[PDB]
Amino acid sequence: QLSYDDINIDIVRLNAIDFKMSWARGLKDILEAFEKQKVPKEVADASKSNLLYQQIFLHDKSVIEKEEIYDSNWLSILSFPEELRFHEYNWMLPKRFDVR
Amino acid sequence: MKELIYIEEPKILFAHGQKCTDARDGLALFGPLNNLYGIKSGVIGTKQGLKIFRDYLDHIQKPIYNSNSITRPMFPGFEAVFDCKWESTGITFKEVTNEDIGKFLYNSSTHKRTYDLVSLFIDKIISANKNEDENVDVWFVIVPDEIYKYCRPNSVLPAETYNYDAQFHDQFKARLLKHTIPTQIFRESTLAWRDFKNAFGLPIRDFSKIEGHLAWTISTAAFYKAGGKPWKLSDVRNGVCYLGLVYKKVEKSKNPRNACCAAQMFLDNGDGTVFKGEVGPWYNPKNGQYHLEPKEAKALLSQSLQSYKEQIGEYPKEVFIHAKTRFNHQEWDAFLEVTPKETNLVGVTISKTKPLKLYKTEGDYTILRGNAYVVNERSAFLWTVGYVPKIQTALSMEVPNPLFIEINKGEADIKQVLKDILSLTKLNYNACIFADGEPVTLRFADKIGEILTASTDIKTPPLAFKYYI
DNA sequence: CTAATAGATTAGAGCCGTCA
RNA sequence: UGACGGCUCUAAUCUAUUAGU
Ligand SMILES: [Mg+2]
Repeated sequence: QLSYDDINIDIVRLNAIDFKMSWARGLKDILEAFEKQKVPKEVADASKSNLLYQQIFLHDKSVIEKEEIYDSNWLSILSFPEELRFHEYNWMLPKRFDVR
Repeated sequence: MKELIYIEEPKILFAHGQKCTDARDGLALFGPLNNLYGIKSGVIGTKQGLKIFRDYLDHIQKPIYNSNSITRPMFPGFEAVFDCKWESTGITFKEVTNEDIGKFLYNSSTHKRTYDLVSLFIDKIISANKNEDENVDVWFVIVPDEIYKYCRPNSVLPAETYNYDAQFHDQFKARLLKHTIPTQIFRESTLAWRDFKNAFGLPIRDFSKIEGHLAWTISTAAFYKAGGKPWKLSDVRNGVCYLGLVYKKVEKSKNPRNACCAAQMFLDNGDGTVFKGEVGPWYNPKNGQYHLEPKEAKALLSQSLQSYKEQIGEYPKEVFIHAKTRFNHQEWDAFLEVTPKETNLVGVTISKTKPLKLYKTEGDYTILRGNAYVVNERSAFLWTVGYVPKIQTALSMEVPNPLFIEINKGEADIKQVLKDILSLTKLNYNACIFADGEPVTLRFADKIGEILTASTDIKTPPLAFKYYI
């Protein structure tokens, strides 16, 4: 709700990490900045702190715009005969001939 | 060289007003929505059932991990997630001697023994409910494996009570509807899979790598059955009502007598997703016909419209009727005759008997999820099952088969239809999964129709899902 | 109405896998 | 009946034709 002007003058010129749209990508940025600036992290819990660190940086995964081509199991019929015909065998074939 | 279009994930909302995409991650980062205080439990069964249930409750108070933490996010413990107390202190055992259970399950008539077992259990549960000052929220029924195995219609043993089912679950859930006790049926082999093994020294149900998933789903179901709201939708718009419609055969009856049920989902103007069944079983006396008569069609539509109006005060701007069947003309005319002027009725058919399989050319992984092939202005294919790039895997094992969606009646946009259908797959409170393969408006209606079909002594059944699922 | 030929269209039940 | 997905096996019911009506 507060704009750029209303920010405290002592902090507006500093780089700011954004939590406006979520608290998770903000935490991702926090961990990036801390590991870049060499903050003394003392990992005391093993196989837990690493897993929680990994849970962020992967919650925001999405798709990339790359062209993809797929096959299928549909075969398109190409050609058809030009005439469907109804021949007239008026009592000229057996009544129980089993045409099939 | 046809073209595919991709649809983004809908996102689901949690505490603190935080939106995520996976339910598991959003329960372990911000927790559930509503604030309970703790779950008091009731247990009915044998001594071993109480032992197993106590063991499992004590086990799930600590964090549980899986083998792969990307595909299946960890379980950090019950209270660390759900912000409530559920331990082996608010239990109220009701011992059932194994003598009666063993004695009943030898009568060689499946209906008789099913009736006897259900009566034996529900008498104790109802007596506990009515005549005692103890307050118990979810009644957990621990059932031995042999009871579950021998409670099928096609089961073998190695008139008054024939108007029922041959299944323990359906009869048990139906016969307790008029008293409204939220119950949860567990099997012995489910809560303690270590003991129940085969002639190889190994468990029949191997949960070694998926213990966290079992804990997640059990805890989520317990949280939901005890007045808990774990999450809700994010961008389902106002003025729209979503309806399900499923047909169920009543089987054991003189007439074929097909029955029909429904579900209802909408926004309540308080940002809450109202989601409940709207069912009084409507019957079609004709065999093999899956269409309502005009009278029952009018009755159902009137009931849904009246429920929406009494909930909010204004009739819906748009109404969507989802189903697996195709309407005829008389049914839809009956629908239209009792419809207001400022309301749009759109019917959609979701089918799965249409073979169209797409294969990636090079890799060993299947197609992305949100891909959809639009056929016409009233017909398309949607892939609700496929590769999710966030969990580094897919929702199936073999090559999936997409849903076929057609706008059967009305005027609407197919893209919005597929978007709403994809958003309607993030509501399976019976599970804790990334998403569903079919919309939830068509699965809970199925459960209600299967529950309230085994019994014919039921009138004005409730609407809340907590007494069916 | 019942007996066959099909195409198209719905339900009900049972079995197996889930890992790396 | 802690979930979900993929298969297989079974009855039905319509529509068009023909003979028993
Ligand atoms: Mg359940």
